[PDB]
Amino acid sequence: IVTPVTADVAYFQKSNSPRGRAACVVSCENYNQEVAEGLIYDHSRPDAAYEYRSTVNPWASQLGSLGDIMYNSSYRQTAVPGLYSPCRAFFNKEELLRN
Amino acid sequence: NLLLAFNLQNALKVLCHPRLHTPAHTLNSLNAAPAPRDRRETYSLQHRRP
Amino acid sequence: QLFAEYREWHRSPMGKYAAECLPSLVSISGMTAMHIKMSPMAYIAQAKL
Amino acid sequence: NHMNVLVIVDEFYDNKYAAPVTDIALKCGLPTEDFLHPSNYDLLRLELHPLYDIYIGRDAGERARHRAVHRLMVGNLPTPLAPAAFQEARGQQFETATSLAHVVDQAVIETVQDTAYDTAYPAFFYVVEAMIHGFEEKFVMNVPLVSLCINTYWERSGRLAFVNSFSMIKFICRHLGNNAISKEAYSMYRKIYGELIALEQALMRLAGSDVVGDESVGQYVCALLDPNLLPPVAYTDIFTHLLTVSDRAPQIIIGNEVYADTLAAPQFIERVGNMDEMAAQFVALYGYRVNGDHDHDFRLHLGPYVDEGHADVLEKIFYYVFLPTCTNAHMCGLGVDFQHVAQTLAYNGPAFSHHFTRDEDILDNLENGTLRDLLEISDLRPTVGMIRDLSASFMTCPTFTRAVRVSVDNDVTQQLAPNPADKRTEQTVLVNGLVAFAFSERTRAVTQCLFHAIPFHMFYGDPRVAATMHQDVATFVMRNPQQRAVEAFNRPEQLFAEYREWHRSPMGKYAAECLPSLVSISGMTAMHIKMSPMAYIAQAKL
Amino acid sequence: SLAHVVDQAVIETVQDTAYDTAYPAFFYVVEAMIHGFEEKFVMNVPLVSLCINTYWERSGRLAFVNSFSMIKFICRHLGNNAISKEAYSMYRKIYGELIALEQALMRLAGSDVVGDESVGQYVCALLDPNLLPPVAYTDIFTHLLTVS
Amino acid sequence: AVTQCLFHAIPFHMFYGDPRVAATMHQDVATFVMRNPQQRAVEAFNRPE
Amino acid sequence: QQVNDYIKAKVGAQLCHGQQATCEI
Amino acid sequence: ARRLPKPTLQGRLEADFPDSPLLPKFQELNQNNLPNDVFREAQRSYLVFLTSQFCYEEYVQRTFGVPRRQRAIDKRQ
Amino acid sequence: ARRLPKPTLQGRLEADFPDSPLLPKFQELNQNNLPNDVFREAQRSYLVFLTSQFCYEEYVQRTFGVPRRQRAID
Repeated sequence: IVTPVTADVAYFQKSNSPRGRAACVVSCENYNQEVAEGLIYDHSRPDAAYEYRSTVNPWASQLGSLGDIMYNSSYRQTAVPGLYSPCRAFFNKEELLRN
Repeated sequence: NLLLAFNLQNALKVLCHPRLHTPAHTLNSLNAAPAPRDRRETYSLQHRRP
Repeated sequence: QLFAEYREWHRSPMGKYAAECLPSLVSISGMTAMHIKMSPMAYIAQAKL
Repeated sequence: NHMNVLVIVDEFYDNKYAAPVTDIALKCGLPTEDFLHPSNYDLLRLELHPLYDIYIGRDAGERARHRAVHRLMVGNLPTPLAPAAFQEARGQQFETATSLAHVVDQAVIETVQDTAYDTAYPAFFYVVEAMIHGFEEKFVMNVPLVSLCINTYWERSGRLAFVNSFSMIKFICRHLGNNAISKEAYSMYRKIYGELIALEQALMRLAGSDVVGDESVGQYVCALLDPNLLPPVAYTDIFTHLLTVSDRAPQIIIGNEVYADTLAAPQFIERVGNMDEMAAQFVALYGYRVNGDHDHDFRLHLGPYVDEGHADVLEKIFYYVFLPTCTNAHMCGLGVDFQHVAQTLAYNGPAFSHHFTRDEDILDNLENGTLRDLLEISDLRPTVGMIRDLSASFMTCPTFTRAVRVSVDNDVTQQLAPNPADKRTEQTVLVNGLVAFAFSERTRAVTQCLFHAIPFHMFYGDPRVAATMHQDVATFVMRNPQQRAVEAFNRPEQLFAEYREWHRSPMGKYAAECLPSLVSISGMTAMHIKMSPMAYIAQAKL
Repeated sequence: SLAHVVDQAVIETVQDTAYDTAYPAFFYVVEAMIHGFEEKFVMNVPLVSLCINTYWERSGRLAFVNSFSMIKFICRHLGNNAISKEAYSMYRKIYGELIALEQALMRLAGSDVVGDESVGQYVCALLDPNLLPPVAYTDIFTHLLTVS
Repeated sequence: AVTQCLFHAIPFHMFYGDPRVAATMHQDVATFVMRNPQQRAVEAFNRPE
Repeated sequence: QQVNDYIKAKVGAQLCHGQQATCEI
Repeated sequence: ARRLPKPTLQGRLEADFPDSPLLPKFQELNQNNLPNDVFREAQRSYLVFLTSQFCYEEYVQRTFGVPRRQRAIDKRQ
Repeated sequence: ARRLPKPTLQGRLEADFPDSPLLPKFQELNQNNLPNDVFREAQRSYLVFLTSQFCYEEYVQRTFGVPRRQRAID
């Protein structure tokens, strides 16, 4: 997952999500999609942990972002080439919104 | 167990606010004081026009 | 007729820093840290830098 | 529609009320902690791709779709996501990897920086440099004159002349090894010229011994060995050579008369040179020069492309990492009226009559003209013969200066855009112009009738230089003071496009804010490296 | 990232010019005669060049540093070998240091506009054009009156 | 330019086959390294066999 | 008004976790 | 749509140096069509062209073999 | 209200340098109503004014035509 060089080491020592905003979609309200998409993708509000910033990196947590393109735009069907992608667990918007 | 940073930009929601930049409540708190200061200098308070 | 200190820009502590400091580069760079307003816009500009 | 650059820069800057800053400049201004704050979401939402710089224009009824142009180098990364200290550390890692030999020291960098902020730089050096405009034969018409110039400016200051342009550097380091200057000036000149060879060695060892096809990976790894990047000032017909040696497709915008082929060359470029077809062409070229159709005449005239041994990579390294770092991007290209600088010197008393002998001083004979005060503020004492042979080059210098907009597609690995208009990377190149350092009002009052300012490139569009050079931009930056950062100056759209340029605002910022040293030059060289696949290959090598 | 183009010993020389009891008042006389006019400066070029030369030979100090406008005028006109070279380089150190401070103050709060006017006149005092120089020789007042 | 009539370049040995100086002496190898910028290295420069 | 909403834009003027502690200056 | 202004370049120095042989080739100039000042600018430009032409001829007379052997055998004997 | 003291500036050099052509312009101010000392200081002020005028026109007649083409050709 490509990130900029100013991503701090203090993030990468704690058991975080690999993208910027920790998508705690359990912490949003039940059966609601707009506030969960606001928590995940809307970067005008700060995230759940580090309220002094929006995201630890902008190239993974944004909606049109680079890692979002290379991992989320693929959808894990059955009859694909089917190499196991670990970042599909943390980038699939259907799987994020399932919580 | 995170390591958060309270920089100066997080304090701007409280600091740079017009309640923190008016002297009117201080002057109301000072003019209502029963015992004001007794020195009361008058050297350079105002400029008199020549 | 010339200098009313409570109406003037540069009060006593700035002149004290002027007479008190030693003439060097760090004194000049410290002097331009003293020509910063305590305005909300300057608080924004100082939280930026 | 009309290729007169003076009315372009005059009517772009005349009483412009609002000075719109762009997204790239607002991106590179603030530092890394204010960037990821939610208060700058309007800039954060337009950064999704590290290589592509996404923007959005005005809604003309078609939803105003987002267009993504490519950041061709590493140097155009957003500076809150790539700070200048990171680029210095990356340049030091590259310097350790390729093991380049620094043949310039701190002191020559401090000397060219002392020339750079010299408001007392005499404009007569720019006068003779305009009279040469990149010709070897013109440089050897006037060897004792330029030698007198270099010696007088080296004794009167700690400063060296003619370091504002590459052609002077190469011509002195080649020609003037005959002790007609001081030894220290020649040593400094060849230190510059050998530093350029050392940087060419560093780039050739950055990616060598790999051939992707017919050609090597040298054009696929960096901006400096890539022939699609051009020098900012052009004195020869490098556009015709560009149209040949480019495997990809270049198109040369010359006043709405674009041509991409060498078959249309003789109706666009008038090949001049070597003093001898001009020896019959004199009266005809002068008669063409006295007709005022040149603002709507769409033809260029240049010297022939000399076959340099390095394929104009020295000029590229010079104007792209050397001068914007030691000068801290404090240059501006000037447009010069070649008839006027000839009308100063030739239409003059002792320079006209041949009663006045060759080897005698002129200053007690100079009448009250502009060139009189020019030589007085230049404190320079020429003889009659050197200024006569100086004036002897009027019959080959161009009518004015011009400006072309060289467009070229990005790469074969940077061509993946869906929109075919954004597969192109344009670049303005100042044909037959001149790049200057800085002026005072004493100089500018003399060369008001001679030179005119051009906010030309990201490195050569400094408002500090134009402000002491031009009047409309001076009252413009008085009415809007925040333009004085070189990344935030609003340049004319006919001569600059900040979303189409090679070097965007981050390289201008890194040029301005770096401190002049060898480490800064090694860092700036590590900005002129592509974000290409072959560049990732050659970077994983070293 | 200010680049201190001026040197430590330049500060020492101008401080030693401030402390000199034998700083001549004839420099104050010719300053009072010119009072910041460029036409009066080009009238009296050889006189002030003689001043700079004699004050650079009889001491290490530099003259006319009591006023901004003489620094501006020496940086403008007197760079044509009529004064000593190193004193002119120190004058250009002063003039370039003022340029470097102006550059640094603009890089403090720039590319951020509140309206017609930038934020620069509100974040410091010295980019506010309402604050005025202590000494004045030209009509800055009607200029202030227009731009305020 | 003055010594087209007196000298000629011989890239014969490993330490004495640098194309950086050969291109300043022989016009043809200058066009050769202009066609091939990767050949400016002394270690891979195609010497006469 | 322009300086007033400029400041209100440069600051967070007009939550998902834990009912965060209200800091004070 | 415009140019730079003209420098001072005062007077008509062709009447101030009437000895120069540039005045025969300059002397065929005409003012049937142009106004007075633009004709003066045309005269200035033609004096510049003629002076640069004469100076280039003096230049190429010097560069094209200044050292001779006939002057050598004169200065020998 | 209050002025500066005068400098010394001793002597009446107008009566010691009688051949200056400024004195036919200097001699016009007279002593009808005013006493001696104020007439002396007015004569000093008019003399420095007239001398400044003469060296000013001398400066401009220097800087207007200090080169000439006529001496250059002949």
